Amino acid sequence: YFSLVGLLRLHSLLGDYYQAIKVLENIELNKKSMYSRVPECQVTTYYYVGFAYLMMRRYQDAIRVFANILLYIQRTKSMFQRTTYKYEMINKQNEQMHALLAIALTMYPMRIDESIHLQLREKYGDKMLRMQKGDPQVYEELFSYSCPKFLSEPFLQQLKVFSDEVQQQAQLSTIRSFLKLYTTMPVAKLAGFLDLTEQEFRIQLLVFKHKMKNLVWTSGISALDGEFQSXXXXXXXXXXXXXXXXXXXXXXXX
Amino acid sequence: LYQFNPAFFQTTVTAQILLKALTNLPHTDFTLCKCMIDQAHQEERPIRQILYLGDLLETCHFQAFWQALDENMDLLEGITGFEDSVRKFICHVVGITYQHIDRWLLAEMLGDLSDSQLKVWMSKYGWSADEQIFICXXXXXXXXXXXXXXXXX
Amino acid sequence: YDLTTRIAHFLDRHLVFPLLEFLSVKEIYNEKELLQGKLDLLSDTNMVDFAMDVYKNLYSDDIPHALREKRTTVVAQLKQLQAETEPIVKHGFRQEYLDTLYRYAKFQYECGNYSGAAEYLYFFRVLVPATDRNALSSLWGKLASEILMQNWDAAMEDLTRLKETIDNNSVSSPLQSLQQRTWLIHWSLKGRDNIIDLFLYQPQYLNAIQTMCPHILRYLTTAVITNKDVRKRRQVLKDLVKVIQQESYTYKDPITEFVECLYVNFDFDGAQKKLRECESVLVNDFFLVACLEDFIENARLFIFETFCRIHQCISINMLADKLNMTPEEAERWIVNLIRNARLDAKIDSKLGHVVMGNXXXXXXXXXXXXXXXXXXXXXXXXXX
Repeated sequence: YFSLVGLLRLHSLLGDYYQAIKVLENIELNKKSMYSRVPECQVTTYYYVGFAYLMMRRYQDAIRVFANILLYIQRTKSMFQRTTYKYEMINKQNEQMHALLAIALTMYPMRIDESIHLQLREKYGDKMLRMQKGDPQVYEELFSYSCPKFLSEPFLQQLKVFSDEVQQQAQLSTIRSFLKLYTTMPVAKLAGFLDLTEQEFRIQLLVFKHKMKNLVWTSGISALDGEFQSXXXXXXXXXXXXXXXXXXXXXXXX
Repeated sequence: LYQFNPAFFQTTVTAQILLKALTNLPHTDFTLCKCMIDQAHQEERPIRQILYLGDLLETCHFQAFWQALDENMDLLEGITGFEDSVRKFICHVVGITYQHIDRWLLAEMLGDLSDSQLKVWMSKYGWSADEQIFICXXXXXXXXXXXXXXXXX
Repeated sequence: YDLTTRIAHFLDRHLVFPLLEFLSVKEIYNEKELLQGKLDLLSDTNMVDFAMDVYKNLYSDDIPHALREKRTTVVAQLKQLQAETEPIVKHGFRQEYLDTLYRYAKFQYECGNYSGAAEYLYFFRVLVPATDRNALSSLWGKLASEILMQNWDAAMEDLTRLKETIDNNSVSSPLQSLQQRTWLIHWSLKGRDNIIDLFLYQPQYLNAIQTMCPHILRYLTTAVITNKDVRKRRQVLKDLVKVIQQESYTYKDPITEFVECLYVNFDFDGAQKKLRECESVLVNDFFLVACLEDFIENARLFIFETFCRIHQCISINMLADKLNMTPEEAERWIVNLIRNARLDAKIDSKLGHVVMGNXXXXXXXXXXXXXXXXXXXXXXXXXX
C-alpha cells in the first residue's frame, strides 16, 4: 500500500490526474496494520487522501483525511487534537500538510482559526483577513507577495493554476452571503455593491451570472422596471431544538 | 498519449478534442481534458485561444463568446454541428436561469439569429411567446414533548 | 464676528498677518479691516516683502522711511550674525554655534525668507547638546516654519522625530503642542478620522502657539461630526459628548457646542442651520477654508443615513417640505450623495417617494439561530 501511495505521488508529480485518482481508489487499506507498523504511514495516507480531495472538486473528503492525520476544528466548533506519537520529522511533514489543508479547510466551513497555527506569521493570518475583508485587491496582492510559496517542480507548477481557481471561488462567496432575503431590491444598491467587483458591467452580467450559479436567487432581473425581486419552518425549528438537547446531553454526561 | 509522449503532440487533434468537449457542456468533459494538458501546451496557439473561448462559455458570457468567436475559423469548419451544440448548452442554461426572456435577447445569446432561426430553438424546447416568448402534526407535537422533557431534565 | 478679537486671539505671527491677508483675499478685496490691520501689523516687523505687498494697491500707502530702515538694519544684522557665526565655528563651543544657527533662523524668519529659516533652523541638529531640549525645540521650529511654508508632510515628520524621541515628560504640554501640529497636518492632508482623534485628545491649558483655542474646539468638533465611516457611537459619544476635557475648548465656541448637541440629539435641521449660519465665517478660516464644503456635506449625509436607516418607507416630498430646508435642494443633495454610494437611498425625485431596505426572511432568522447553535457546540467541544 505504501508503494502504491508513493508511486501514485510520483505519478502526480510527473503524472496525470485520473490515473493517480484510480490508484488512490484502489489504495486504501485497513488502518490497523499501518498503526501497528508506524505512526507516520497513516499520516502519509491521510495526506494522499487530502491531495486526492484537492484534485477532486469536493473538499470534504480531504478535509476528513487531513484532520485525522492532523487535528482539525470540528463541526460544532470543538477542537480536534492529534497524537504526537509520530517521529518529529514526520510531525513537521504533518504540520506542512495541515498548512496545505487550510486551503481545503477554509472552503469546508469557517471561520478565522489559526490558534493551533503560530500567531506571528502573516502568511496565513493575512490571507484569512483578506478573505474576511471580501475585497480582491488585498487577496490579489497576497498572492503577488507570496508568490514564492505557491511556486514550491517549477514545470510541475508552471502557472499557479490551483491557487487562481481557488481565489476566483473565494471572491464569489461574499455576494451570496447577502443571499437575497429581500422581496424587491433597488437596482442602485445592487450596483454599488457589484461595482466593487472588478468588472463594471458585471452586475448587469455579474448579477445574472450569479443567478445561473444558483448560490443566490434574483427575482425580476432583466425586468423593464429594473428592480430585482427577492411545514418547512417547523422542521427547521425541530432541528434547532434537537441541537439544544444534544448540547445539554453532553453537558450532563460531562 | 500526448502528455506521456510529447513528440506526438498534435495541435489540430488536440484542438478538435477540446472543441468537441465544449459541445458536451454542461458535462465535465471540457474540464477533464484540461486536466490532461500541461501548462506549456495550454499556453500554445491555438490551444490558448480555444481555452479562452471555452472560458467564456463556462462563465456563461454568451454574447462575448459569439463576439470572440472567429466564425470563419479553420478548425470549426470540420466540426459538424459545433455551433448548434453550443446553442443546446445555452438553452440548457436559459431554461435554468430565466422565467421570462426578451425575444431579441435570446436570439442574441444564441448567436444573433434571424427570427426564423430563433423559432427553431424555441420550438425545440417548447418555449412560446406570451406578451414576448413564453418560456416558463401529531408527530411534531410528540417531538416537542420530548424536547421539552429533555430541557426540563 | 469682529476682526479685532480674532486677530487678537491668535498668538502666532503668521496667524496674525497671514490670517488677515486671507480674510482680505478670501472674501472681499474691498473691505478695510483685513488690509488696514495687516498693514499696521506688518509695519511692526522686519519683513518688507509683506510690507511691499501692503504698499501695493489694496494695501496701506507705501512709506519710504519704513522700508529703508528695515532694509538697512537687516544688512547690519546679517553682517553681524555672519561674523559671530564665523568666530563660533572657528571658540569651538557647541552652544554658541547652536545659538548662531538658531539666531540665523530667527533672523531669516522675521525677514520673511522661510526656506533659509528652515535650513539654518535644522542645521542646529549636529550641535544639539541634548535631543530633548536642543532637538525637540529644533522640531517645534521646523514645525512652525513648515506649517507656514505649507508642507504638512514635513510637519508630521518632525512630529514623529519629536514624539519618537526617547525622553518624554507627561507634565509638559509640548505633548499638547505636537498633538495640535499633527491634528493640523492631518486636517490639511472620506474623513481623515485622525484630525479629530488628535484635536480631541488633550488641552494643555497653556497657549497653543499653533492652534487657536477656539480653533481646536471647532476643528475637533466638525472633523469628528463628519467622521461617519470612522466614528463610533462613542466617537460621537465617547470622545466628544462624554469627554469632559474637550468640554473646555467647546465652551469657548458655544455655537459649535450646540451644533454638536443638536446632531447627537437627532435634530439635524437645527444642526444644519447652525452650519449654514457659520459657513461664511468658516470660509474665512485659513486652515478650514478648503475642507468646509466637504465636512458639511458629510454631516448632511450622516443625518440622511440616520433618517434613512430608521424608516423603511419615506415620503420624500413631505420630508423636503418638513425639512426646514428646500425640498428640491434636499433632493439634489441626495442625488449627489447616492452615486458615491454614501447612501443606499432608493429614490425617485418625481415620485417624491423614497424607499430604503437594509420565506427568505423567515429563513434568515432560522439561519442566525443555527449559527448560535454552532458556536455553543464549539464551546462544548472545547470543554471536553
